[PDB]
Amino acid sequence: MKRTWQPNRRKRAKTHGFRARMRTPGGRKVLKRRRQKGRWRLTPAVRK
Amino acid sequence: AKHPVPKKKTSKARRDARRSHHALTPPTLVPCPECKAMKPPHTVCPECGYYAGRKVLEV
Amino acid sequence: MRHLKSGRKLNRHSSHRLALYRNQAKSLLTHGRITTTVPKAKELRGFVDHLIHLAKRGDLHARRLVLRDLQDVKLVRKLFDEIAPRYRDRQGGYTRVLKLAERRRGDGAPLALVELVE
Amino acid sequence: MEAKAIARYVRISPRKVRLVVDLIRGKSLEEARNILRYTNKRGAYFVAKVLESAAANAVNNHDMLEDRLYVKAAYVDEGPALKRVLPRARGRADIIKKRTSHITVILGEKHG
RNA sequence: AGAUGGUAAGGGCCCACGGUGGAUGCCUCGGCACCCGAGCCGAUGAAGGACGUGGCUACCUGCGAUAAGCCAGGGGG
RNA sequence: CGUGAGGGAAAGGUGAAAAGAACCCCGGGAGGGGAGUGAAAUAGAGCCUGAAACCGUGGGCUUACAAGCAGUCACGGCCCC
RNA sequence: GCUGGGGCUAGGAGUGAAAAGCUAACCGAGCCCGGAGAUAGCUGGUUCUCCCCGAAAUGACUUUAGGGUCAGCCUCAGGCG
RNA sequence: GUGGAGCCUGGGAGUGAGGGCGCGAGCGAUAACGUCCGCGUCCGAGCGCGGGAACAACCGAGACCGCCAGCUAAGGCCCCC
RNA sequence: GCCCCAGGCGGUAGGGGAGCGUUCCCGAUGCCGAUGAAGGCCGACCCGCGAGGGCGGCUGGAGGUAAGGGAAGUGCGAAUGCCGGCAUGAGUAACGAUAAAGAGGGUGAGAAUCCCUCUCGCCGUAAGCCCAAGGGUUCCUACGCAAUGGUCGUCAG
RNA sequence: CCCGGUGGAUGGGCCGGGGGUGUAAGCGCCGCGAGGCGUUGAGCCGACCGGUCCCAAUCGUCCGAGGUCU
Ligand SMILES: [Zn+2]
Repeated sequence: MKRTWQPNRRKRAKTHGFRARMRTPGGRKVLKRRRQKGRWRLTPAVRK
Repeated sequence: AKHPVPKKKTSKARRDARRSHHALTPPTLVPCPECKAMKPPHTVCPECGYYAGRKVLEV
Repeated sequence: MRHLKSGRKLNRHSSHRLALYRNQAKSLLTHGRITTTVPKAKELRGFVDHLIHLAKRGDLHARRLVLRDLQDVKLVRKLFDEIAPRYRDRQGGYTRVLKLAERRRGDGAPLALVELVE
Repeated sequence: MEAKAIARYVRISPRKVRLVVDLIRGKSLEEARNILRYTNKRGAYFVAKVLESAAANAVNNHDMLEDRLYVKAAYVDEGPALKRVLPRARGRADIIKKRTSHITVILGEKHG
């Protein structure tokens, strides 16, 4: 049946995008950890 | 049906015991009277292609 | 219990067995010799023998009878022209079945060719 | 003298081909050849190639009398199993062991 | 009337030999701890990156369209 | 892997030296046998050693009227030293 | 009414024609990280050898009754005899 | 009465779910492999050993070890034995 | 007075004593080691009561390390233990819609599975066509068949 | 397990009977036609019951006695 992952590029950008994080304090924190932790992908990648 | 399951591991001797009858009988061959080649009886010799002392198949 | 019941199911339903017999027969008449699994062959002996027997009878009614199965004009023409004569003096045994020594690799099935008798 | 050829890393179930190889142990070379050629088993092919290859090695390399050649001893060691996944019901997954087999044939000149 | 050892489809134990596997031993371009030194960077645009750059380049390193790089000085030979 | 925040692996070792196996043979190839390098090749790249589990292959004893937490004591037999 | 796309409401919070349902496949209080190595009078486990000695399962009191403090009973060292 | 006896002083304990058997009682139904006590024993911890066929506590008897020696305990002495 | 005398020696919890072994420090700028260390396999040989220790044989090829002490991440079978292998079930169930296939020819080492021809069945408000989202090169061609495809596969997303 | 294996009727054919369905097609005639009539109990016909060697069980290969002792 309809599963929970109905992928949508726009939703993924304006939801989990870089600028999505940077506009909020907690999101900025998440960018900070993900920089300290050294994630290659600092934000879930998306095409255009 | 409540999902029957093997109670214990099958000991090696018992496993091999059940596999006793697993032998492969050798395929019985008879020499082709035409080309003297072995082949299963009551079939065409794929070598000579003959059968019943006459030609059947085009080898 | 298959007591005295004649015929092989061949793991096909009714119409599929029938279309199998028709296609087998078609290729057989079109080629004389064909290669097929053993049981298909032995379940094809009679179905060909009957058609060739109507060939020996040759009349119009037999034309429409055999045509009910083969469903071809041309191939039936060859049947009533090349085969009806050549079997005009043979009573039964219109086909021969020989088992090949080499099974089918893809499934290990045994092969055998069915040929129109000379 | 004993010749030997080995199908190292044959992608095939070891237990299966063992049934084949156990059919030509102690046989004359011609006998084993014919028996392989008409044995309805997938392993019978690989046993065939290893068999004839062992014949060539016994002839060219070790220079044995091909007439006296017989299967002195053959067997199938098991090889590195390739682990693959079989998606089973309800999310769970299995791991099928696509088994690889090593085949060893050993030829001698039977005398008398 | 008698007794009996005997056969091994296979199996068991032992021995020899193999395959699989990667424990163990040894090693260490790595890490841990402690001590010493040093201790901010950024609108002259930072940290961190995208993408590109090699004659042929997948990737890491370098670098930035001047793209595994340019200039001057010092070391070196 | 998780939508995501986030969780998070495994994975080192030939050889002194690639000297990494020319070439021949079998094979469609793989792989194998020779040859060769090598101190050594069960050091051949799936590479130091290579254990056990597990798997087979040969040999010795033994087993198809037979009762068993598999052993232990005795006796006998067989085989080996 | 159903559906697409564009958005909003979230954790003792949202939403809910209300089942305590749903809130990323387990929602009478989401998930991740952190406090955190929470606590667990409970369960399981706790790895070499030899030797000497050798219990208890009772009393009292206990928010105590399957847990505890004291005494009983063990051992050890020293002293007395 | 010299005993792994006793006392004192210290360290360390575990134990504080017990059970069966006998006897004396309560409860119970003068039932329970029941429960609860007292005296005692055994097991626990002695499922080490003989007997009771088998069986923790019934009978014998306290297993440092070895011996292809002997005497007895309970219990047995028709065969198993 | 190392030996004799007497007595004792079932054992959980538990108390005590006595040793063995593992890593590392001193001994050690030492000693053993290519005539072979460690390590592995084996011994019916010797030492000890045992933990273990020697010694021997083969593998191994480069470290090991005494007496005598010290210090511990020190001794594993259990923890529905953790990691990793290999088993058992087992050549068993299954091979993922009952829309259905058959024959000839070719390719090719290799053909039920690939290509072609013919015949047959199925969909046809689709199982056909187009767009969007999503997917991200899966598109074409050539080559190849180690793996993947639930078989094969000379084909292929 | 039974049967057969060229000496063979074992199976497929074919033939004949059985049995079933129920008057084939084609043609002729009658109908404007749907249809009807005759040919015609026809045609077809799975197993059933027998015959016929037409077609197949070809040629074949391999195991398997040397008889324990009083
Ligand atoms: Zn021939």
